[PDB]
Amino acid sequence: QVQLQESGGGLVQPGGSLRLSCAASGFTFSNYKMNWVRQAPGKGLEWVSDISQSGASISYTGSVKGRFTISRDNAKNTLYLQMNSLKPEDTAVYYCARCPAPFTRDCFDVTSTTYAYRGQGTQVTVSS
Amino acid sequence: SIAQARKLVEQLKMEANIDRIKVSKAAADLMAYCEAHAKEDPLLTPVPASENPFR
Amino acid sequence: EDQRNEEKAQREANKKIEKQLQKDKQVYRATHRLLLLGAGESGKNTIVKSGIFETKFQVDKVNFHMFDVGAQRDERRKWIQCFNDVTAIIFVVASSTNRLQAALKLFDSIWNNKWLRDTSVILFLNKQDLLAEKVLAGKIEDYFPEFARYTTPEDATPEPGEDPRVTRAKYFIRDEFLRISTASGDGRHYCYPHFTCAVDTENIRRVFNDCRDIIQRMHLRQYELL
Amino acid sequence: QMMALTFITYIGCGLSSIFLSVTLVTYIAFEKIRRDYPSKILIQLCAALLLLNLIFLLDSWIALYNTRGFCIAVAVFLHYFLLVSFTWMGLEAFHMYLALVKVFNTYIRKYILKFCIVGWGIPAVVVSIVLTISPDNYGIGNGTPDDFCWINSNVVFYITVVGYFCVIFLLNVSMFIVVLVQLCRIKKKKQLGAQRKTSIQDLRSIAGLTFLLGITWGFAFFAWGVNVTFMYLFAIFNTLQGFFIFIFYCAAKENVRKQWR
Amino acid sequence: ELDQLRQEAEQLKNQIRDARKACADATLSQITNNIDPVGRIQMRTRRTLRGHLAKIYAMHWGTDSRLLVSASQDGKLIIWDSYTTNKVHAIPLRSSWVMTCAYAPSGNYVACGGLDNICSIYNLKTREGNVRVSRELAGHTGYLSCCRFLDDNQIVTSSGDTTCALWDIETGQQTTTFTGHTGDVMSLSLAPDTRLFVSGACDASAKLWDVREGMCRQTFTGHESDINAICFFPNGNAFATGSDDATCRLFDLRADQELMTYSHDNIICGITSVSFSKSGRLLLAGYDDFNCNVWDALKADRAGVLAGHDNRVSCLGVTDDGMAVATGSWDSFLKIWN
Ligand SMILES: C[C@]12CC[C@H](O)CC1=CC[C@@H]1[C@@H]2CC[C@]2(C)C(=O)CC[C@@H]12
Repeated sequence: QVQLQESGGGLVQPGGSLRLSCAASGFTFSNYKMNWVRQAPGKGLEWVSDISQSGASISYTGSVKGRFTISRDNAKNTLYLQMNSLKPEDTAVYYCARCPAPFTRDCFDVTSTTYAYRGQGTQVTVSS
Repeated sequence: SIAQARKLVEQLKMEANIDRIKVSKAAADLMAYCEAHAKEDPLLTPVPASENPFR
Repeated sequence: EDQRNEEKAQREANKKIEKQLQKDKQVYRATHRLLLLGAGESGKNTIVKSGIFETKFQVDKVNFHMFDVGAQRDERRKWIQCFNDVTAIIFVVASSTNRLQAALKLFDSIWNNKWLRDTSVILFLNKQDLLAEKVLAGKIEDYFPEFARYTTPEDATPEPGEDPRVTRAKYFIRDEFLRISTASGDGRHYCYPHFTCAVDTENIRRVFNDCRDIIQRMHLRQYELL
Repeated sequence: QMMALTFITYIGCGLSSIFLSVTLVTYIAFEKIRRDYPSKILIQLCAALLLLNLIFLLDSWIALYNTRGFCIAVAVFLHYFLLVSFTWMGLEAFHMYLALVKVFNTYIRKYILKFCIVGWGIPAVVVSIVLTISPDNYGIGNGTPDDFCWINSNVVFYITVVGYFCVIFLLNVSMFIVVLVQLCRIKKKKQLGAQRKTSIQDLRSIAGLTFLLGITWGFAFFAWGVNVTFMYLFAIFNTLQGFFIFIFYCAAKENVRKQWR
Repeated sequence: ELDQLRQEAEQLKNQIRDARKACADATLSQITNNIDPVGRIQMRTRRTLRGHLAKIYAMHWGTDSRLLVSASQDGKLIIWDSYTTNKVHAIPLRSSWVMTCAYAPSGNYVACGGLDNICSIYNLKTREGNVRVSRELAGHTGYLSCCRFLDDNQIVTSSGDTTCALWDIETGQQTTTFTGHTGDVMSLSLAPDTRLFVSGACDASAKLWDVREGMCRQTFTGHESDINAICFFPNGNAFATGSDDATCRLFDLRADQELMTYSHDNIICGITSVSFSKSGRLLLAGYDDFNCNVWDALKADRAGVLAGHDNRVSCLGVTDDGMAVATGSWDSFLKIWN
């Protein structure tokens, strides 16, 4: 079965660094484009960043464009998000999402609630 | 929510209670069914145009 | 004999059904169905003009069917494939969480879909007055860091002329959509962006003109001219 | 020289007949490539051009002048096939108009059937009428040798083959200009910058359109009025018109080549 | 406490995994390693039905294996007589977005549903002689992806609201509701005895229910993407699923496990339709590359190709007697192969 497990991320002082690691099982990692999404308290799922198969098509949302970086290890079947300069307003539950279809430049409904191919997510809180 | 969690866990135990026969036995049963009915499979064995309704 | 009798009856029934079917084909050909899609409920799709909603409207004696999705779940992965044969997808975006980023992601997914690769998109940018009010008042800048480096294009033609800052913001959003549109696909389908203030009746004329251009391009592609 | 003209015409007609037969068998054998109206109109035009070229070759090669009836029949068939080819070029232009100028409400029942009726009936009516006035309008005693079955009245030649072609050519040129204007408008869109850079596909399609609409027949006007080079250009570019139709609408298309493999 | 429940569920999933692993002793390929191959059979397009205007989403064979029904997005429902390539009962639909159609076992009724979230039941035979909407069922909040007639008086439908429903046509009310799917249900298949039915949804899972009370006896998770189509083995002890990850899989009941997967390296398009032959030796799968692959279900080696379409197939079916296979397509053409 498709299983995505996210790890890393707790209490971090503003301006600190964090690393989120998503371990995937039940599918061929290299065939799918990966996504990082987040849900702020009482705000709903929002798209943060995505990376295509074997990288080379990285893209981020504007708010985290200069700070967050996303990478993937197909051999290790892992997805990584490095957050080098945290700010208070990005306190949220972060989810590792796998787009629905393999070998596709488009992928749908990662931010939609009750999405099947999404992890449980980790709380990341930034406060004094 | 929590209700979904308990419903899922209940379904999981109920699914875990059932019993399964060996995979080899099911494979043999499928093979036996395929062999027994192989004669009456028009797609398997080309049928002459005499009794083919789609001549 | 029974067999020739029932064959004759079946043949005449088939002829009657063929007549009715060609009569229905005549109606079906001249309809030009459209799919009215919106990023969210905040977008004013209704004023642009269960399960599915139908709207019939005639422009210059040309029929148009607009289908608005109603009682459906937020996961549009499956049912959107039912709309690969529509004339156009009217994508309405409120230019006023970051809803603009969600609209951009949805537009990218629609544009890059395998079954919608031949479907053209008529992009409408609503909330022009709201965008102007927000720009004049002291959230767009922080959401899009590249907006600082952006400059108003030469062919801005700012007819309202409300401010040289509102035009810059609205054209930045239009260019944000056009980047995806131009980069992803060429020679298969086209994106037509328009600015709408939600207080104008010229939207149906713009849709009519865009549909005319879409069908012209489709016919031109038959000769490989395009 | 006149002698060279005969050789060029024979070579062009042979090549056009061969490659038009190739195009016809390709477009008839594979139904997957003749779904749209332009493909069916192309099939009809290719058939008309193949028949015209074959009958022209037969008339030029054969030398019959002791048989009045056979000469009249050959001349009538040549005239009819020429008129059918002109009418099918005009019908291609009309379809172009119904697809690009008038874009909406263009559906009519039995579109290809009605086009075929017009294209193979109007020339038939014209040839039947000119036969009705007199069957000697087709006997003997364009004509390459002195003795060659063709129209000899010199009056119906202008009305039925020049004026008819003049109207067809006016329609074809007007629609060609319309298509070029719309194409240039599309090329100058400039959505974000340097839009629609010129590539080899666009000029190939333009040349295919030129040969499909029969614009190359315009060289007749200069060739008849004289301009020996223009005469050679006319003969060269209209004798092997079917050859270029095959090149631009059978070999150039990727789907047809895929069907070949 | 939520974390404790998640840990409990994870432990139960692990335990089920070990039970399945202990159950498996030898693969089905090892069992059918000495079986004679089919022999690279070929089937030609016996007939072509060309009455639809828009793409064909679904078709269903009749019980007599002579009449079939097809639904197309031009709002049309046509009952073809395939023997004489004739057509009868061109039923116009209220909503033109039909995505499924079913034929009653008795041959008296026809079902169709779509984006309107409603299943329409049409009476084929009437005193007036004109097909009319016998009843309209609207208990679904999502689009109807599939529907199957149980016994000409009950119908099982699956919708885009992640639910299946067993109805009573007489009273027009939901009798039972089957829930447990995350993603919207894409397909369902009735067991030959009409005591159970399998359902495949947008998640990788497929669930087996029993219509008497509907409590989701078993769940199978082998795929990696949305399960588009599902079909049930003739003996009733197995079923086959096709997903968007360009693979077909053969699960079996009473073992709760995979048996064999059908895939090829040069296949990168999802499965849209799956069906079995009369004896179950052949598995016919419709693809997005406009082709239909016929697999030897016992060896997972491609035995035939049915490349007669121009667009994706989206539906296919095999007759009750197994004489012919009908494939629809998005090019508005139906093809009968034999
Ligand atoms: C080109 C054309 C007319 C068009 C035919 O396709 C080929 C033909 C060969 C002989 C030409 C004639 C045009 C008129 C000519 C040129 C004369 O008056 C002398 C020989 C004649």
